[PDB]
Amino acid sequence: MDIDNYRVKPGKRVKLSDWATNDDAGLSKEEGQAQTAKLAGELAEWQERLYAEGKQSLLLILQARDAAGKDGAVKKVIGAFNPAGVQITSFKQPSAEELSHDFLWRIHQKAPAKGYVGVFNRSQYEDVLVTRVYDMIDDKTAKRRLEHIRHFEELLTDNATRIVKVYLHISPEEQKERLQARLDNPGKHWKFNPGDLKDRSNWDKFNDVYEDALTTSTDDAPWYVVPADRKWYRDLVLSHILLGALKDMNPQFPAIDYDPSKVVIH
Amino acid sequence: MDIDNYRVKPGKRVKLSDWATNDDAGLSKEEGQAQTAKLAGELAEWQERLYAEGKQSLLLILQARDAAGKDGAVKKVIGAFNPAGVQITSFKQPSAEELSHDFLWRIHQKAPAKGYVGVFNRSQYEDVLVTRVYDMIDDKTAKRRLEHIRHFEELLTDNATRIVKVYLHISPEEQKERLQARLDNPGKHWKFNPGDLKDRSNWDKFNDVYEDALTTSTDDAPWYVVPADRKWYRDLVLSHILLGALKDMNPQFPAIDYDPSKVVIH
Ligand SMILES: Nc1ncnc2c1ncn2[C@@H]1O[C@H](COP(=O)(O)OP(=O)(O)OP(=O)(O)O)[C@@H](O)[C@H]1O
Ligand SMILES: Nc1ncnc2c1ncn2[C@@H]1O[C@H](COP(=O)(O)OP(=O)(O)OP(=O)(O)O)[C@@H](O)[C@H]1O
Ligand SMILES: Nc1ncnc2c1ncn2[C@@H]1O[C@H](COP(=O)(O)OP(=O)(O)OP(=O)(O)O)[C@@H](O)[C@H]1O
Ligand SMILES: Nc1ncnc2c1ncn2[C@@H]1O[C@H](COP(=O)(O)OP(=O)(O)OP(=O)(O)O)[C@@H](O)[C@H]1O
Ligand SMILES: Nc1ncnc2c1ncn2[C@@H]1O[C@H](COP(=O)(O)OP(=O)(O)O)[C@@H](O)[C@H]1O
Ligand SMILES: [Mg+2]
Ligand SMILES: [Mg+2]
Repeated sequence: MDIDNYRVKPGKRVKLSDWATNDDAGLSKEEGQAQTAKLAGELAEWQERLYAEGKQSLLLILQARDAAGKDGAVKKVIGAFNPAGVQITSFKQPSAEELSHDFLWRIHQKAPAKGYVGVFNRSQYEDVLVTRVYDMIDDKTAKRRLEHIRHFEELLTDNATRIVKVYLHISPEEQKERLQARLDNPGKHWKFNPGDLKDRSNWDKFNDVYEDALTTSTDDAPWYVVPADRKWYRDLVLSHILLGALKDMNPQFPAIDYDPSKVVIH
Repeated sequence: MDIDNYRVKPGKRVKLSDWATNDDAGLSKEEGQAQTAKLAGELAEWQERLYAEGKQSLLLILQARDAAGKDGAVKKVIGAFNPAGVQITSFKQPSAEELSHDFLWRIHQKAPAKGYVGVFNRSQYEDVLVTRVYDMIDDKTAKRRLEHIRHFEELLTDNATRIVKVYLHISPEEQKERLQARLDNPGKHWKFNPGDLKDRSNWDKFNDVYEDALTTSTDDAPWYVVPADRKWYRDLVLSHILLGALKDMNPQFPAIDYDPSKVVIH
């Protein structure tokens, strides 16, 4: 498996219909789940080093259509970290107070502190996604917002916040099956809403604006297009992406001023 | 396994030396962990109902000496919940801004919203624990702070915030072994701190101030004294305490405004 094949290279426009939704890297589900469990132990150790060092941060941004696995990826993969070192924000419809500020005001508030992992389940990119499809903003505004988003990510990068953006890529048939499973389950009815159907009738428009959003992929702030039809494969790929980032960040335990083997506990 | 025997009944003062630190209810680690795994599924389901209902909240407060298992309890038990529905705060030494306010200002800010589980890893009780042992405040101030804490918990209860306070109870010998394991393990040296030895020399003074703090136990805002020398037993007992609270709160899925069998997904 080469996860760099899922990275959007800078300057290369994405045509999503040419990107796989259903990869398995030749692995069975059981092999994939076992590898994910092993990576979870490494994710925990590297995140503990990140916290103890207190010099850098990691920001994971998740965007995806409804039912494409944002909630599941956070549970399964972000669940590998110590929850004391993680701040997860699920960005919903802007409140009245948030709308009275610039669109990055509420986003910047949640940028992670030194030593922490930040996770945006939805993010600044919502302001150039649904808002474009339903004509809440026009193209001129959307282009300007994408520029402001690039500048914001450059600001965080220079603050030693390592940025990873992940689009979970599922097929329309797979989304239909997952949405049907919500309708069928009385304990999941509360998660099906009329907007689900409206967004499906705008599937191709959403492709267009997601492909515009993916143009912010840079070497410092990459987008990944993760094939997510197989939930276990989504979790495996995301685990690799996050572990590669942490290993590259290479946090170190701080120096200590004593010899641990000589400490006497009474 | 009668969890209510660990509850501090109102007005019944605790003498911690008479409470066991190392119960196992006749279970092994394998047996206890299998029960905890089955309770985790039930915790996830009841927390999803709490969130979907959006009317009530759950607040878990943890206090314990260093190495007594706050971090582990949060990972193992709170990890059963969907992290999208949980807010964990690890309260550290008050900042200059926090000290310029009353002691409950920073605590009140983190009280949970409707639909959420809040976890205070340390809490308002720190202001009547370490502060008393080292004479940062006197008895008169400490008694007044305990009254304000009582009043604060009453305010949250009346807001349908279900309060559970948990003291993790370990023996001095157990703490010594766990601290030694930090000294012995290169990946854990960073968690050994000079305060560890100073507080041990003040073990009995801390018993006194914890027993005073435990007097805020009420039917509405109970303290539990959990035998925590066995880490798996700590997790089993805490799982029961939280599941009992959620089942009693009895959150209901909300009514929906459509017929799921009549929805047609194209
Ligand atoms: N800046 C924004 N402008 C408009 N809508 C936004 C913005 N940020 C988030 N939203 C919307 O808020 C809603 C949150 O809905 P909810 O928490 O119920 O999840 P959801 O419907 O399952 O979302 P998703 O479609 O991403 O899976 C989503 O429809 C999302 O598109
Ligand atoms: N158990 C839960 N506790 C708290 N919030 C939850 C829970 N289940 C779902 N939610 C929230 O309800 C909304 C709808 O859930 P949904 O399953 O669509 O999640 P999601 O994060 O949008 O993922 P997906 O990409 O699969 O749609 C989201 O805002 C999610 O955060
Ligand atoms: N209100 C408060 N006043 C003074 N000290 C406080 C207060 N709240 C928290 N603290 C202290 O902040 C410190 C946080 O330290 P740290 O995060 O390293 O954890 P720790 O040393 O493992 O804590 P613990 O002894 O609770 O296990 C603790 O020593 C705690 O007692
Ligand atoms: N992997 C981690 N990521 C983030 N914060 C961590 C991590 N490990 C420990 N911490 C924090 O560092 C401090 C010391 O850790 P420690 O293991 O003593 O935890 P704790 O919550 O105090 O538990 P205990 O009751 O066992 O002392 C605490 O503030 C803890 O929350
Ligand atoms: N698990 C326990 N371990 C040790 N002592 C306890 C425990 N539970 C209660 N006690 C002590 O026993 C005495 C009476 O407790 P109480 O809560 O009235 O018992 P119950 O309600 O079960 O009859 C008090 O001194 C109390 O501190
Ligand atoms: Mg969704
Ligand atoms: Mg500690």
